[PDB]
Amino acid sequence: ESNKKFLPFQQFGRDIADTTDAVRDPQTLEILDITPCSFGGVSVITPGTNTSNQVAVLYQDVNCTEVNVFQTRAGCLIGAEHVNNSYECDIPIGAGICASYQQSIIAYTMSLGAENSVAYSNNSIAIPTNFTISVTTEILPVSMTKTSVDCTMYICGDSTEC
Amino acid sequence: AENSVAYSNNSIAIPTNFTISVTTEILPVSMTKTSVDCTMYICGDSTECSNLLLQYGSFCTQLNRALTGIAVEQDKNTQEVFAQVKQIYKTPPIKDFGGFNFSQILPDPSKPSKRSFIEDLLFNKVTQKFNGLTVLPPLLTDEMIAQYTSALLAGTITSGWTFGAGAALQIPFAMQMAYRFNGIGVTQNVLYENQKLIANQFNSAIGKIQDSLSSTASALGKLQDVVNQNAQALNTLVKQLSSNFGAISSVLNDILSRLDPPEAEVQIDRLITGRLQSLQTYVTQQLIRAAEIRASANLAATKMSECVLGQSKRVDFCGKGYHLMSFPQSAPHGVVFLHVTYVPAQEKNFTTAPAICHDGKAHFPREGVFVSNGTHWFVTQRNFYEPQIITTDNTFVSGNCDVVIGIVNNTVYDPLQPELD
Amino acid sequence: GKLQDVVNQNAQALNTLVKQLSSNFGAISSVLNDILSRLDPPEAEVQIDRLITGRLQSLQTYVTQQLIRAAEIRASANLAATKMSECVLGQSKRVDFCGKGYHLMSFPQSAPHGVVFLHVTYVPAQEKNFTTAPAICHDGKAHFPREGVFVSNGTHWFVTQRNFYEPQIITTDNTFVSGNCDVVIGIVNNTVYDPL
Ligand SMILES: *[C@@H]1O[C@H](CO)[C@@H](O[C@@H]2O[C@H](CO)[C@@H](O)[C@H](O)[C@H]2NC(C)=O)[C@H](O)[C@H]1NC(C)=O
Ligand SMILES: *[C@@H]1O[C@H](CO)[C@@H](O[C@@H]2O[C@H](CO)[C@@H](O)[C@H](O)[C@H]2NC(C)=O)[C@H](O)[C@H]1NC(C)=O
Ligand SMILES: *[C@@H]1O[C@H](CO)[C@@H](O[C@@H]2O[C@H](CO)[C@@H](O)[C@H](O)[C@H]2NC(C)=O)[C@H](O)[C@H]1NC(C)=O
Ligand SMILES: *[C@@H]1O[C@H](CO)[C@@H](O)[C@H](O)[C@H]1NC(C)=O
Ligand SMILES: *[C@@H]1O[C@H](CO)[C@@H](O)[C@H](O)[C@H]1NC(C)=O
Ligand SMILES: *[C@@H]1O[C@H](CO)[C@@H](O)[C@H](O)[C@H]1NC(C)=O
Ligand SMILES: *[C@@H]1O[C@H](CO)[C@@H](O)[C@H](O)[C@H]1NC(C)=O
Ligand SMILES: *[C@@H]1O[C@H](CO)[C@@H](O)[C@H](O)[C@H]1NC(C)=O
Ligand SMILES: *[C@@H]1O[C@H](CO)[C@@H](O)[C@H](O)[C@H]1NC(C)=O
Repeated sequence: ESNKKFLPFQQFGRDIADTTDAVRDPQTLEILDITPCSFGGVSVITPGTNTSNQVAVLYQDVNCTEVNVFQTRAGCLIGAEHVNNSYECDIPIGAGICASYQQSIIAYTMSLGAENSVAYSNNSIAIPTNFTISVTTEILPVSMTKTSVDCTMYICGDSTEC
Repeated sequence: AENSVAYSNNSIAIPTNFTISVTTEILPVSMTKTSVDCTMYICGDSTECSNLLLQYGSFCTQLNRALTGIAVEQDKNTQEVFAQVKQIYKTPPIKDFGGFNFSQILPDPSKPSKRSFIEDLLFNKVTQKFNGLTVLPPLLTDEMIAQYTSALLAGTITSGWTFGAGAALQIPFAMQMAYRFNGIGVTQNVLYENQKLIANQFNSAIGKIQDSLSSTASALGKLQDVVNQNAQALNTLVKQLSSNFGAISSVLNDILSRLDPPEAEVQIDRLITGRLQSLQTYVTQQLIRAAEIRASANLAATKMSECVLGQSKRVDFCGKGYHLMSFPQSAPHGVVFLHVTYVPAQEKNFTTAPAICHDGKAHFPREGVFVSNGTHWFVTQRNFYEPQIITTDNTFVSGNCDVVIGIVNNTVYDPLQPELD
Repeated sequence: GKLQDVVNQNAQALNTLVKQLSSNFGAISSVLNDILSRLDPPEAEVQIDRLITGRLQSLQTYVTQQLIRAAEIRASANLAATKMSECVLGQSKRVDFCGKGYHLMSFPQSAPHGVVFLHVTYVPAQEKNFTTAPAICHDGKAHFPREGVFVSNGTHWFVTQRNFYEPQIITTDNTFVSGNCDVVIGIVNNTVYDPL
């Protein structure tokens, strides 16, 4: 049933790109609404075949009443149990939720790191007494492969009349 | 405005005061993550139209892989900028920083989504799945992005910037600014003898920030353009679903209902060819636009690791002036920096000389300028007027008084001689 | 992963290009040789042009991504050209530009279609709690440190550098006098040694 108020001289209704939202019943003269049954992508979360042959299917942005069940901001999970403790992210589900395999598949709001707060007073300082020299790597790409495709041969391919 | 510097040899201008300034800088970090399934535009839930689409190779597979590539990337743009601290520091519960306020930048003990008093304005001065359209949610919610910025703030205002080297080292904020005077060539004694004035000047600068943001028509225009281009490049894409492209009608369901298969395959193929070309064009433009923000999220990561996690000698990058420190503030789809700098003011001119001829030997300053008010010569640091009597302790002797041009004959006070007598 | 990924995309966008040669594009066959002879030229030219437009439009695509992906390499090939100059051929004070720590030096080493930097840094460790003071009032005059901190173990006051604990007795050659101990908030009384 359409709550939006209409006028009697004409029947169909639409907003953008020829998408008819409402329609007028011919016989009963009743105004209805049109919204399609929800679609959406499906994402499969796996911890790797070597570890185990288990998956946690996620349905992207569905109410989960029209498809361990769990409802997230990104969608709905099937196969992951919510856990109170927060771990570092392993598989990013989305909207601040991550999953991992460790009693099969868990789903937690990831923690941002080891929380700490050292003391601070207006007349105390901390000075290091020693040092550790460390070597860290860093990788940067510089070039690609220099392919060169001639346009004539690819399109035609040995055909004079082409 | 027209200027003409009163240039003349042996004449210099040295400032006698300073004015703390806080200037905001706004950078976009990421844009909206939209994923479009190529099959639902061209066909639109039609089995008899899908078969015609697979005749076009694997175009619909690239247009799904390309958009997914520039959607995972947006979760790396946010990671590079904010996620730069191993731990999550916290401010002490008793705030006594020697005069500096910081109550407009620190998290609010108030209504949830604990943003700063400034971040509330930034999240209010800027303010869908219908047909194949999607909007994936960002991995980092604004409730956790506001905690990276809090963690960075809760450590930069309390322990210097020893984060860029490893372990956090506590140090009172009253003696942080003394360090960063030495960076810009100003003796630390200027801070301590002017601490009360400096704290009030710094506090007033922050107070005018939210006034300069809320009252002004649009300071966040850099962040608004990104939204105004994504939402506009999508309307033009959606509105292209109502164009005939040379077919009998622009809606696919009304073609299959009044045409047999052998002659409907030619009317559909005009929509398929047109709509496919009407989707490759926008995907290409998103790839170019994503690279523009990618280069902007790499500059915002550099500013976080140089202006915020240290002091930068680079000119006119961490603010217009001599950089002191920066404070990062979150944004709907970006980040805002508050550069703190010194601008010299209230300058007075004097007469100089490159050397001082005493005892037949040239004298040069160690760190300072030989300056004379008209009768007596003094030595002052180049960024602040503080005259001192010329002494062998702040000058060094190297050369003879017959090579350099411009010497003035003057006596260099020796401190050992009168103590000896 | 950075170097290996670049190889895959080049070999993925090129394999996809090759597979585009076996698509009808709305024509009667995906093989051009079997359309030239099986059909008359008057009606072959309208079916061949379907393949020509399909293949040409499928060739303009991968050129664009190759053009776009090239800019992603030159952007990353200017960081290497900058890190090689500023960090290998010198010492950089830019924080976190060439490692996590205080930069000392780096060594460049080649890699297939890339470069690898071994950033040698200086990470402080084993900190120690201390009690400090901004200045010291001796004979009514303030004494700020020339370079270092006025640290105190609890009873005695020393001067040490800011990045390594190395305590030294406070003398007139370690501190410089300016003003009197009446404006500094937090000055601590102590005696300054005179080496003369
Ligand atoms: C400073 O740093 C090292 C830690 O890296 C301290 O421990 C020494 O480490 C080296 C190599 O492992 C050993 O050869 C020493 O025997 C260790 N010294 C110990 C355990 O006392 C080192 O003590 C620290 N201080 C000095 C002066 O080196
Ligand atoms: C600047 O140095 C000389 C020393 O006498 C003076 O020259 C004037 O400089 C100002 C700009 O600073 C110019 O606008 C004037 O045209 C200059 N000539 C004058 C006033 O006759 C001046 O006294 C010094 N400026 C100050 C504030 O002391
Ligand atoms: C700091 O802790 C103790 C307490 O002062 C120091 O022990 C004395 O330090 C002074 C000079 O540092 C010596 O002259 C004394 O002989 C020490 N003993 C007494 C009873 O005063 C200790 O040396 C200090 N630590 C450091 C590294 O200097
Ligand atoms: C249309 O036909 C049905 C069946 O009798 C009945 O509701 C009525 O005759 C008509 N409906 C109207 C006038 O609303
Ligand atoms: C799912 O449906 C229920 C009831 O209609 C509602 O409470 C909940 O907010 C919905 N979740 C969504 C729209 O994500
Ligand atoms: C998990 O957290 C909720 C509240 O945050 C609490 O009610 C519940 O008891 C907790 N369960 C476990 C196993 O910790
Ligand atoms: C320094 O003192 C504070 C006060 O509790 C403490 O938190 C900190 O651990 C101390 N540092 C060391 C190395 O013990
Ligand atoms: C800091 O700024 C706020 C805002 O006006 C003010 O209320 C407060 O008195 C100032 N000082 C402290 C210690 O909070
Ligand atoms: C530091 O704080 C204490 C009380 O919190 C105060 O008495 C003192 O004046 C401040 N300054 C110094 C150098 O102790």
